[PDB]
Parts: sequence; structure tokens; C-alpha cells
Amino acid sequence: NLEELMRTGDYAQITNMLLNNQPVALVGALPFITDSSVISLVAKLDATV
Amino acid sequence: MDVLYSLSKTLKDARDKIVEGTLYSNVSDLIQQFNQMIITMNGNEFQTGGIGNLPIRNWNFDFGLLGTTLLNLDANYVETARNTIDYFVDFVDNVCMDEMVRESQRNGIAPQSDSLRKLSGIKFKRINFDNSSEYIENWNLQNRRQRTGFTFHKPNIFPYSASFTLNRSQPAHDNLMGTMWLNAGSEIQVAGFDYSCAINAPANIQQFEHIVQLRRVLTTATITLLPDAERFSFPRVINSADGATTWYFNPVILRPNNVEVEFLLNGQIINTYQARFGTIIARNFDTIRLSFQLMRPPNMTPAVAALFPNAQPFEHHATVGLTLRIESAVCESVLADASKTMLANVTSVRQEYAIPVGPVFPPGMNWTDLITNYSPSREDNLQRVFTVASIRSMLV
Amino acid sequence: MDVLYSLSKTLKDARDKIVEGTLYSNVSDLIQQFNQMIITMNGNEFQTGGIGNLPIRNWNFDFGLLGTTLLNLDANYVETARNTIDYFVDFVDNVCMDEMVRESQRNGIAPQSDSLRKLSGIKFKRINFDNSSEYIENWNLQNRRQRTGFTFHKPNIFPYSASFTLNRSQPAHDNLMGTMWLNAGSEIQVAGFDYSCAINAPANIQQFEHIVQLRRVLTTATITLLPDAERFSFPRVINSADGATTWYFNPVILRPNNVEVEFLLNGQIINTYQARFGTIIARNFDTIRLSFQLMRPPNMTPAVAALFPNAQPFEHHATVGLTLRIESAVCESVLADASKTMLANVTSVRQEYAIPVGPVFPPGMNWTDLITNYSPSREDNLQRVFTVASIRSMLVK
Amino acid sequence: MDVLYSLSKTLKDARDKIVEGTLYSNVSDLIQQFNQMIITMNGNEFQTGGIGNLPIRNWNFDFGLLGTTLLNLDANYVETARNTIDYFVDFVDNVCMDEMVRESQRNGIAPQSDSLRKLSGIKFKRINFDNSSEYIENWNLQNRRQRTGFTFHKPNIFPYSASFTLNRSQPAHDNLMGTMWLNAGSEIQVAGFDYSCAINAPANIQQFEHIVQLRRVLTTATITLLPDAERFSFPRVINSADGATTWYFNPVILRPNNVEVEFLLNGQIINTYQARFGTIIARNFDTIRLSFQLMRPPNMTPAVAALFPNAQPFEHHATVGLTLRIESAVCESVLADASKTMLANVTSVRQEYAIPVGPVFPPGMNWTDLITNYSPSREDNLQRVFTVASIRSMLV
Amino acid sequence: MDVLYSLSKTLKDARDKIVEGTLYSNVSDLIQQFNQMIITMNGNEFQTGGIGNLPIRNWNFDFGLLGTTLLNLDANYVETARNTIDYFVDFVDNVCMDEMVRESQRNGIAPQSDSLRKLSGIKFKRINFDNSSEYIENWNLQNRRQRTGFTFHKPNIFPYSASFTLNRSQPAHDNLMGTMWLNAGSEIQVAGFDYSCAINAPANIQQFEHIVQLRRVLTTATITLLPDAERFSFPRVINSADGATTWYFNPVILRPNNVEVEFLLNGQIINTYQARFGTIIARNFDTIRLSFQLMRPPNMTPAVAALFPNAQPFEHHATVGLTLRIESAVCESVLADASKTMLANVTSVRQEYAIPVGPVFPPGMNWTDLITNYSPSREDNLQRVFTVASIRSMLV
Amino acid sequence: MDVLYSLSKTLKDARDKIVEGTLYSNVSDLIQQFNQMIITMNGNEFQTGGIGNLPIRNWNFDFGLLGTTLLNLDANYVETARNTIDYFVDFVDNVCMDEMVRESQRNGIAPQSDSLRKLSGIKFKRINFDNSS
Ligand SMILES: [Cl-]
Ligand SMILES: [Zn+2]
Ligand SMILES: [Zn+2]
Ligand SMILES: [Zn+2]
Ligand SMILES: [Zn+2]
Ligand SMILES: [Zn+2]
Repeated sequence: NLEELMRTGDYAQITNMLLNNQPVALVGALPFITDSSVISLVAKLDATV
Repeated sequence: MDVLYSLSKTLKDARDKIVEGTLYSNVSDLIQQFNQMIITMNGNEFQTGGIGNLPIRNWNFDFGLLGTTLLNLDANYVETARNTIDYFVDFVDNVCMDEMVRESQRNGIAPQSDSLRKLSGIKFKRINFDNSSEYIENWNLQNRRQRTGFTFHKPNIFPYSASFTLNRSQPAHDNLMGTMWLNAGSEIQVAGFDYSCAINAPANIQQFEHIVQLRRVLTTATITLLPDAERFSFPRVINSADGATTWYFNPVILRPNNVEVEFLLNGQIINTYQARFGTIIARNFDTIRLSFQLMRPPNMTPAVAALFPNAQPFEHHATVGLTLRIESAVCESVLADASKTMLANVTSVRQEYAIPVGPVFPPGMNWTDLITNYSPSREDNLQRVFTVASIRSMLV
Repeated sequence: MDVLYSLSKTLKDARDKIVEGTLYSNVSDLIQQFNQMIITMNGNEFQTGGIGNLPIRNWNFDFGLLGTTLLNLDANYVETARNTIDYFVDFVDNVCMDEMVRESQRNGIAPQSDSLRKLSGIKFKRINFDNSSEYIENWNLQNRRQRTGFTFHKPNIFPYSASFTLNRSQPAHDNLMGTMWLNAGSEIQVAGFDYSCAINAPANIQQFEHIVQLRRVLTTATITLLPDAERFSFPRVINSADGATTWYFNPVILRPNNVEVEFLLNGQIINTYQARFGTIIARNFDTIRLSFQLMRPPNMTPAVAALFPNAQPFEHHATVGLTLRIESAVCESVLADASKTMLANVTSVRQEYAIPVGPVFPPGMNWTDLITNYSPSREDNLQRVFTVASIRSMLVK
Repeated sequence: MDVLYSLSKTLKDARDKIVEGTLYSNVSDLIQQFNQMIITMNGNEFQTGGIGNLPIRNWNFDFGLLGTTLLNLDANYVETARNTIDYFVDFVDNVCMDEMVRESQRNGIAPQSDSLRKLSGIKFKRINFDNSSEYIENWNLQNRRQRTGFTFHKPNIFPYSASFTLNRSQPAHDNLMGTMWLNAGSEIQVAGFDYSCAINAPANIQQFEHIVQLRRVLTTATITLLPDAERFSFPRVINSADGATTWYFNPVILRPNNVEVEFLLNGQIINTYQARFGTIIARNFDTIRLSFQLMRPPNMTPAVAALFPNAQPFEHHATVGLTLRIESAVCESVLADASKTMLANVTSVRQEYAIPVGPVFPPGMNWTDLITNYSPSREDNLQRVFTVASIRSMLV
Repeated sequence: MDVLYSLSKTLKDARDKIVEGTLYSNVSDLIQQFNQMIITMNGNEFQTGGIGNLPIRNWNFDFGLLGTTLLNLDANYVETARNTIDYFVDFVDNVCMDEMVRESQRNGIAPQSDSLRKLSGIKFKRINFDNSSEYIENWNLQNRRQRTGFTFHKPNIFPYSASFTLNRSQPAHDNLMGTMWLNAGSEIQVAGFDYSCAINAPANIQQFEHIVQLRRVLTTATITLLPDAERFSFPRVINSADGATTWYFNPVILRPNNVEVEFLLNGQIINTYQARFGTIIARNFDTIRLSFQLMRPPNMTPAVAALFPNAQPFEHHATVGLTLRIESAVCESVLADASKTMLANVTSVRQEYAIPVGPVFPPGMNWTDLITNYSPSREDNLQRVFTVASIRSMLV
Repeated sequence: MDVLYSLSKTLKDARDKIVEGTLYSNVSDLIQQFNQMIITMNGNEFQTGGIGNLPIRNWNFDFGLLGTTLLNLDANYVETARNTIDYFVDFVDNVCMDEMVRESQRNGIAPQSDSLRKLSGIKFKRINFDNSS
């Protein structure tokens, strides 16, 4: 839960999962970028955010 | 093993210390250790079972960290923590059961289950913390080749054996001389009998001797010596040596004479006790030598003299007993005893799931056969399963 | 209970750890817990003991907190802490004594003394901290209704009873067949006797059976089985079943034949042991069935043959024994054992103050009556008083 | 003793908790306490040994402190800590052994070895921390002059004594009335016998009484009482009181009648049980009075009547027995027992180094002599050596 | 179980309260709970199992919420609500049936069907609301370790047994003395008969006693006691004990004498009623002891004197009987009774779908065997299935 | 014991040396020790126990300091000193009697009476002086 993560300030678990490539789901109202470029999909930019 | 023990102790401390209303300062370090364990275990897949009737169970860890409270814990905190604690306790119990039902002739001290082999990887060493139990302490010492020690109350060190030896006999079994003994658990009950009451024995003394070889060295042992062996103090009918016939025993108990208990280590006398009954200390020994004597009383009242004629028949047979009880001792190897439940737990787990007999332990985990042939391989496997059993007993 | 145990645990920790010269870092959390206890208990009036000869004690708490500025504990700090600890330990001892002398037929697991009732309020829950003892752990698990477990060394599970059963008898009592047993504590000694030594038996085998029904289920039990029963192996004069007369027993011990120990749960076989002596494991059971045979030896030496004639009179009576000892076990319910002193503590407290017989417990805490009629309400009250006894033993003992 | 115990506890905690991979949060306070111990012990010279064959050893303390900046302990930290832990453990074991082999008459509670006397200085109290063990707790209570308490499973309270008393006797020992007993460990078996089966008794009842005086007050004691003494229920030949001759005993067991067991404190009745067998509780006592009766059966079957004739000879001798076993107890004074191992440890250390007999304890640390004459001086020395033995057992 | 009960109660309330024309204020909270249940259940897949002939059924929840903006409910609202209520009721009924046809030995109180196990997760706890029914209230109280009881009208506590005991008999069965009884459900009938009419009995009184051991403790029990057993008041031909032959019983009913009905708990007389007939109260008991006496009438008219001669033959046999009916009671454990339909519902569901015999309950859910060997496991499973049966009965 | 002995020694020295007409130089150290004892004992409550027929006695200490500034001690000084000394001597005698009638099997060298146990506290160590007997 991104709200709980923001409030606590403890990023130990999220950092450990991002570093170790552990599948997760970040839940919370989020703004998103709508990318229509196929080359962006090939470049895998969605994983760089 | 250290990682499994650390998981189990972390979960036990979580159950005991994460209670409603408790100060967060009382569990700060415990919560830190628990969160470290959650981090280390998250994202890992474990599999348990697949032997006997033990079901195949898959364990996935996707738990969030335990939170913090300013002053005291509340009910919400306790329930949230308890869900995770329950899942982890189930996982640990299943892993311990999986490890208890396995054995290996080669490298029996090493983990046998896939889950415990995975837990022995470097990534899980983070979970390792305080190793204060007796069994885990001895496990760590044995890993380092340091001197180990297990304290037993009434150690199960003597395999059951109710036997006898006839030093003098004949097919009619009417003038017999010998010794009959029961070595059961922590108890020795020996009795030397002479049907003639040492009438023709030189100096009217008949010498009886019983040597018991312990399969492991016992140190710092408290032993109770009592003059009489109540087990062999009443009349009975005893099979022959080959079972071809039965003979009759009709004890009349006399005080054992010149009693000598020798506790020996590697053929060297370590302790000697002469005519000493009650509590004695055998500091370090692997052999017990009880040498006693039947002495014909030089003076007898008419009733006593009527029982011991100059010649046959001998209707009343003189007997001198001896009872030895190891109340407590210390052994470098794991043994069953009256106070602990490790053997019982391992046997129960093996029986419940119908574990087929392996290549190490005797069928049914029978203790007499196990201690009779207590090989170093058996010692390693039994120590492993006993340590896992204690780890499981922490939780279950 | 949790609050009372937490008080006792905090006081024991304070006694053990608040010592002269110790680093404050060794007791910082303990000092905070102690101060929390002082704050929570301050301003409260308690009363303990109005039953039997237990005196009425009134308790007031107005104490200052322990200092937290020290880096090493000195003499004066320890003395003040010890004075406060002594008062609190007296209070906890009296509360435990008051709770141990009470029983309820309805909600025996709930607190009975008004002091513990007061401590069961929300404001006192802050005192709660580590519940690591075996009894308090089992208390919490039972409250949540999780699977409990009490480990007993030599569990006192068999109510005392020494009796005999005569399958064959007659007014002369010169040709008897039957069994005599003693089921006491953790021990069963049984012995089947035939006066005729199965001379006229179907193949010279006499079958004896003993059924012992435990009042509670025992799990993970280590049991020593020995072939001979030394209690029933010497001459005896036994009063008859009606008590009218007495009969003579003159046993000559023969080894038991086809020994079979069966451990059953709900009448279903859990463990079976045939001709196995020594240490055995009964993993889960509530009934023990010991079936053993007296077999006439087909071949006898002249003396043995002289013992057993083809017909009466029979002066030597064949006997086959069995000894069963539960060295240790696990039970979901509290029990008296040779290692713990919970029953002794409760009985001592009750007798010391002449507590009148209540509607729940036996007439004086007689364990034989209690275990014979170990009812669910008795179980609840017994667990409550045993937990209180352990809490008290943490401090008074 | 508190400083020695604190050293031992710190070293045990260092062994258990300073392990590879553990969070520094798990050992932060322990590392601080260990460093405090290093600081306090540094620059000090100790000497142990010099009594018996115990070798004289010299101990110097110049050790660096452990690190405090790690997040998780690694191999290097563990080895660095282990070197110092090994040296300190050796020092503590040697100090404990040196103290265990020494005794004093007037002030046996005070430290005897110069090492422990040096450790009793004020400057060493900084090492002092958690004293949670039962024996150290009782040591501190004794030092504060508070009420002490030791729990014993099967307390070794009765010195061994197998004796008899003949209230009716003749030179031929054919019409004997009396009682024979064994008081061993936590067990008291007694048996009152009448050769005439009380035929000529006033009410055909023979009264038997056994008084056993405990050398220390036992409280919260759980006891098992059974109505037969198996020890004195089989025929035997017993020397006469002066050893001049031997007499014959041929028991036939009848149930004891009007059984009354009374537990007395300072000659005052504390507990009393009549016709009660099984588990009983003696809450506070130092003496036991067992009174039972042999009642001649008013009605007898032909065989029973054949056993007991109107006059002599009396070939079958009526006997009534009692067994009293103390399973658990609480005592203000230290005692040997089955579960613990302090007596065994002290005796082992004294035997292994051939300690000359001192002015306090009996030769060879024989428990029967110790408890028969359990004087306050002996109690002081025994508490000191038992506490030292437990401290040593924490490590060895 | 609480979530399943909450589903059932919500659907029952929806059926009862969502009616055409009703003010929305009458169902505001009910509609809020219904929408909460919809939200919680939406997006979840459930499966009710195929045990026996019960079909495998898959359940999906993608329902929209109910409107909350009408002043009065109309036909459209009722129809729309009913469309969802029907599906939810079908799901609840199938889950209840799946749970009723399952039993476990290790943990019979925990949910057995996978659907109810899924509903026991945290995510469904939101569905939980008012738990007012007696069975769910008892379930919750028992989960809280609180004293709770079920009230039974004519509790089915006595297993069926028609039997007799002959204290005096002979192969010809002409001079018999003994007792006859039937214990069926909540009803006991006993009748002590003497063929001689106590002509030779000491003081012309024959004593009969009947002990009925209840398998569970009953409290606050109203009991009707009547002085005659009509069941054993007419001529009968009765098989022998071994069935070898048949004997004749020809009762002539006399008033029972010295009637004492004792209600005992743990062997202590909680309640006693002497010569009292009609309504009596047994506050708390687990055993019933009925003592009565056949007293020969001291004065007999010629017609009466003709019935009872001084010696055989005895053609009229004097009988005295008692009848004890438990009108109402309270029990900690569940029981069958004359008013509730739980046993009938569980048995019907098991019979309809041909559920095989399990390891806990007897075949066909026979209540005599069930109440005879009322083990704790049977009690747990029976309470679980009875609670599920009541939950289902709210809807079906 | 050392504190009790020091109390008794101070009181005996006060009785012997605080006499009318004596130079203050003969008692200067004695007066300082006496005032030290008064300050140490002031504000302390003591109880000599009721073992046997020995009466239960309660002792309270609130006394003024002995004066300085006298070249030769006069009668008023001796009177005040005698009052204080008499009370202290009664206290010391009762404490000694209470201790003389008590015994313990173990730790019999330690103080038995509550008064002597209280006097064994650190705060009373100031009273200790010359132990010459
Ligand atoms: Cl034991
Ligand atoms: Zn032979
Ligand atoms: Zn034991
Ligand atoms: Zn009989
Ligand atoms: Zn003699
Ligand atoms: Zn019949």
C-alpha cells in the first residue's frame, strides 16, 4: 500500500523487493504515462520508473 | 539447523512477547528480528513432505512487515501479527516433521529435507540469532568439534535384557550357582544365587560378578546403590538356557558381602566404592563392575540352619542382590531419558505418517535395538532428529 | 491472569536484573516495564483474602518511578527498587493465594478473587508483557482455543486403586484364577494368577486381560514395560470381595506369554506392542489394554514338576506379571506430576488457611478423587489455580 | 559469586548470541556488557590452583573491545569474539574449580579461593548483570537474608539406613515382633512383622510405629504412600543386632490397618492423613510418623488358618508394610536430588584432582555422611560449592 | 461459521424485510449490510464439493448493489433484490450442505469444506454482523472460552436400552428377583420385581437400585417423577440373558417404598428427593440414582393374601416401578431433543446424498450409538454440523 | 557491631570526659564525635523487639548539637549533655539486650535484632570511631 508506505517512511521492504526483483503490486491512486510508442515497449521503459 | 532454530525461536518469542497492551520497547528488538526474518523469507518457495503419508505442502511467503506503535500494542496489532505468526509456525512445524522422518547412512548430521537444505544457504543466515537451548548449543559445539554435553535424568542407557548365567548347573537344576540380572533403561538389578549356600565353597564365600558395558561414556553420574534386588527376590520358574526345560528358583535373601562397585573408563578403574550404599558419584565411566559375595553365616539360629543343610536337596537357595539406579548423568551423545520427549516425538511423527523403515534406525524406532547398535552414523542421525524435535517442541 | 503473570514476571526480572553495578543498558527496557507497572498500579486500592483463615489485606500503591539517568546501577538505586519490589511481591503473593483458594461451578476459568477481577480491567492491560512460561503460554492458547500441551514427567494420571478380579473362585479359595492390579500415579502393576497353572486349560494357556481407562488423553508418551510385577510376587493374605473371609496367595512367578500392550483412542487401536519390553512410545491414547497369557511349561525339571500337581491341593500358584510406567507424556489438560509443585502449592495454601470445601474441588484436594472425577468444570478450575500457583512460585519460591 | 556468575552468564550469552549473520540489534546490549566485562577485567592478574593436584595457573587480562558498527555479524567478528570468549571461559572454569575444592568451618559461605576473594572487590561489581538462575537467585536472597527456596525432584533427604528393631525377641529368634525399614534417598519403606500374627495381642492387633527425622525442613512436598513394602516382603536371613547370629524372616503380607501418616514440624503436627493412600501433600515438616497396625483376620479360609497356628512353631510370619516416596519438595537448604547434578560436579572435581579431605565435608564427599550430620557450617560450604558448580555448568 | 451465519441471516432478513411498499427506513441498515456482503463476495470463486452424490458446484459473484434512494420500496426494487437473493440463498444452502456431510477426527470444530475455509479468511470478516441465534451465540461463547448452554425440551440424553438384571434367578425362572428398565431419550422407566413378594427377605423389604450415568452434565432440569412404570406393568414373555430360553413375568403392582431419587455430580449428591413425586428440579447433575423398595403389605385382605403364598409356585409377582421424565434441561454440549430439527436435518442431508460412513459418526447418524460413545471429537463434529444445520434452516 | 560499639564508646567517653569545669580542649574531638553521632542518628526511628518478656520499645532521635565556644565546661553544658547521653545510653542498652537474646543457626555472626541491622546500614558508618577494646 503506497499510502501506508508514504506515511511510515520505511522503504526497507519495497527497496529489498525492487533490488531483488521480487514481483509485487503497488496499490494506490497513481498518475500514469500513456505511451503509444512500440519502440518504447521494445525498450522496456515501463520497468525503469 | 541454526536457521530453522532461529525461525522457531523468533516465532515463539513473537507468540510470547507480542501481546495486547505490551510496551513497544518490550518487543522492539523482537520486532526487528521478525521483520528481518520476513524480508529474508519473502519471495521464497518451499516444499515439504512426500515421504510416507506426510502430505506434500507448498509454502509461499508474501507477508508485510510488522508495524510500530508509539507506546503500547493494541488488539489490531496482535491479530495482524498473529496471522503471520500462525503461517510461519505451520511452516516451521511442517519443516521439522519433514526433517524428522529422514535419515542417511552417509552424512547423517547434514540436512536431509529439501526445505532445510534450502534454509542452509547463505541468504538465510541473516535469520540466525540467539542459540541458547541445550540441544542447539550442543549442535553448534559438535559442529566446531568442541566438547558436547547432554544432561539426562534417568538416562535410557541400558538396552533391556533380562538374562541369567549359571556358573554351576546340571540337567536336574537342583544345585545351581550363578547370577541373574535385568539391565533396563537406567536400572541394573543383579542377583547372585547359590543353591548350596556356599557350604563347599572355599572359605564359605561365593564370589559373584556382573560387568555392564555402557555404549557411551557417562560423566558426572549420580547413582543409587541398594543392597537387595527386589526383582529376583521371590520364587519363580525360569526357562532353561536353550528353552528345553524350566527350572525352579526359591530365593532366600542374604546381605551381599564385600560389595564392590567399580566404575571403569577404557579398562582403567576411575571410581571404586566398597560396601557403600546410597548415593555415589561416578565421575567418568563406560563400564560398571559389580562384584559381591554370598558369605555363609558362621552362626545360624535353628530356623536359619534348617534352610541350609550340609548336602542336597537344597529347598531354599541363598541369594544376594544389588540394585543400581542412575538418577542423572551427563553424556556427550544424545540419549532417551525420563524427562525429555525427543524420542517420543520423533517416534510419534514417524508412526503417525507411516514412514517406511529407513537404512539407519531400527523399525519402529525401537530404543533397545537403537542403543544396542549405537553406531556413529546412528548417533549423528539421532542427534539431528532430536534437535529438530526440540525445535518443533518450542512451537508445537 | 495475563496481568497477574505480567506483574510477577516483571518483579522476578527486577529482582534478577536490577543489581548493583549493572549497566543501565542491561535493564533499560526492564526499567521502562517496571515504571509502566508502577504508573498503572498507582492510585488503586486492592483487597485480598476473606475466605477461610486468610486475613483481609488492603493494598495501596503510591510509589515513585525508578530513575533513568544512571549509566550504572548503584547501591541506593537498588535499595529503592528492592523496597518497591518487596511491596509488589507481597501484593502479588497475596493475590495469588486469594485466587488459589476459590472455585466456581459456572465459569471456573474466570477470575474468582476480586483483586484479579479488578486486574482484569482494560486499564491494567498495559502491565501485560512477555508471557513465556509454559503454563501462561498454555493459558493464552486455551483462551484462543488453540491446541494446548503440558509436558509431564511421571504424570499422575491413574487414580489410586488396588483391587483384584476372580474369574474362577469358590468359598474355599484354594483353586483361584484372576488378576490383581495396582494403578497408582504413573504406574500400573498387574498380575494374573492361576492356582492350577492351566493344568485343565484349553492348551494349557490362561488368558488375562487388564483395561485401564485414562480420564484424559495422553500424547507422546514414553513408557517402560517390564515383564514382572514385583508387587504381586510374594505371599499375601487378601480379604475376600465381600470381606467375609480371607484367602491365601502364594505366587510362583512364571514369565508372561504372548504379551500384548494396546494403546487405544476412542476405542480405536493407535499403538500395538507384542513381546516388546523396555522403552516404548504411545503417541496418542486414552485406554491401555494389557493382554498376557500364562503358559504351562511343557517341560519341567523335577522341582518345577513338583510345584504343579495334576489336581488339588495347589500350594504354589502360577503368576505372570506386567509393570507399566509412564516416564513422561504430554496432555492437553493440567495434571499432577513428580516434577512440578502446582498441586502441592494449591493444597498447601488451602490447608494453611482452612479453606472450606467448595462446590467444585474434592473434599481437600485429594488427587485421587479429582482425577477419578476429572470433570470439565474441575479441569477449568484446576487449570486456573495451577496457573496462579506457578505465577506465585515465580516469586514466593 | 555474583561477579563470577555474571562473568559466566556473559560468556554463555556471548557463545549463544554472537553468531554469524545475526543482526547487531540482537546483540547490542550483550556487546556493551561484554565490553564492560573486558574493561573491568583488563589489567588484572589472577591466580588459581595450588590445592591437591589442581595445577597452579596464572591469568592476565589484556583484551581489545568488540566492534559495534556492524549491521550483521560476520565470520571475522565471531572469531575475534571467540578468542576472548575462550580465554574467559577457561579462566571462569578454573576459578570455579579452585573454589569448589575449598572449604572453611567458621565462614564457609564467604569466598575461599583468592581469585573469588579478589573478584569480590567493589571495582568488579561493574561486571555484575542479570542473575536469573535458581541457584544465584537463592544465593542473592541468602545474602540479603530473605527466605530462600530450592525445588527438588526426589530430594536426597534421607541418609541410607537399613535397620530393624525387635520389640519382642528370644535367643532362638522364632517368635519375633518388630519392624524393619530402609530410608534411602527420597524413599522410606517400613514393615512391621509379628511372628505370632498377634494371636496373643490384647485386641488381636499389633501396633507398629516408625519415626523418621528429616535433617532439614521440607515444604510444599508431594508424597506417594502405598500400603506394602516390597523390600521386606520376601524371605531373608538377617544378622542379629550384635552380629552374633542370624535369624530367619518369612513374610506373609496382610494389608496394614489403621494407617496414619503424620508430618511434624518442630514436634508439632502440621499434616495428618488417616487411611489415605496415593498422592498426599505435606506442606511443611521435618519429621514423619508412620503408625500402622497388624490385625489378625477374624475369619480365615483353611489355608489362611493353616498359616497361623495357635502357638509355636510359627513358620509364616505376618507382615504389614508401608512405602512413602517424596516425589517433589521445596527446601530452604541445598540438597542433592535426582534431577540436578551439583553434588556430582563437586564430587567429580574433588576426586579428579585428589583433594585432601578438609575439616568440613566427609571424606570422598559421601552424601550419606553429609546429610546425616548436616550442620550449618556444612550447609554454608555446600551452598557455596553448589552455586559455584552451577556457575561452572553454565559453561562446561 | 460466523461469516456463514451472517450470510444466512442477511439473506433471511432480506427475504423478510425487502417487501413491496415498505419504507426504506425499515431496511436502511439491512440494505447497507446486504451491499457490504455483495462487495465482500464480489469477484470471488467458490466451489461446493462432490462428496457422496452431492454435485460439484461452482459459484461466481459479480452482482450489483441495491438501491438506497427510494422513500418506499416498489415492485422493481423487490424483483431486483430477489434475483440476487435467490443466488445467494442457493450458494449458502449448498455451502451448508457441503459442510454438514463432512467430519474430521483431529479438528472436528474447524471448517471442513473448502468453501467455509475460504469464508474463514480475513477478507470476508466484513460480512460478519449480528449473531443472535442460540447456536451461533453458543458457538461464539465457546470460542471465547465462556460458559454457555443449550436449552433442550425433552433432551435426548439417554441412549436407548431395554434391559433387565436378575439378582436372583434359576434355570426354571420361577423365583426371580431383579430389575427391568427402559432408558429412551429423555425418559427412564424402572421396575423392581420379586416373585416371592419379599416373603423371606430381611424384614419383608426388598431393595432395588438403578443408576443411570448421563454422558453429559445437565443443569436446571425439570423432571417429572411418577411412582409406577407402566412399561413393566403387564404380563410379558422375556428372553433369557443368553437367549437360551424365555421366562414369564406376571406383575402385580405395589406402591414403591422408600423412594429416593438422587442427582449426583462427580459422585456427590447434588440433589435428593425422598418420597416426592410430580415436578422436581435437578439443578446440576450427571448421574441419577433411583432407590426404591418392595415392602410386603403387613395387612392383606383375602384377595391380596391369595396372591402371595408362603412358598412356590409364585404366579403373581410383586413389582414396584418408577418413571422419570426430563421435561427440560440445559447442557454445555449439543444434544438431540423433541423440539429442534438439527439432528433430523443433518441425517436427512447425509441420507439424501448417500454420504459414505466417516471416521467420526456412526453409520446413518444413529443417535443411540452417537450418544453412547460421545467422545470429544464426536462432540466437536456434532456441534459444528448442528450449527451449520441451524444456519441452513434459517433459509431452507 | 562496630557502629553499636562506637555509639557505646562515644557515650562512655562523653560520660567520663564531659564533666563540670573541664577544659574544652579535653573534649574537642569528643564533642565533634558526639555531634557527628547526633546528626547521624537524628531523624531515625528504631524499635527494640518484644522477644520473650523484653518490652517493645520505640526510639526517636531529635537532639540539638552539643555546644562549642566554652573555655571551661559549666553546669548547663553538663546538664544538657547528660540529658542527651542518658537517652542515648538507654537506647544503646536496650539494643544490646535485644541483640543478646537472639540467635540463628546460619549467619549467626550477622546482626539479628532489627535495630542492629538498621545500624549496619552505610548511612550510620559515620558514627564509627576508635575500636580499641
Ligand atoms: Cl523419577
Ligand atoms: Zn539351565
Ligand atoms: Zn524422575
Ligand atoms: Zn473371594
Ligand atoms: Zn536378634
Ligand atoms: Zn434368565
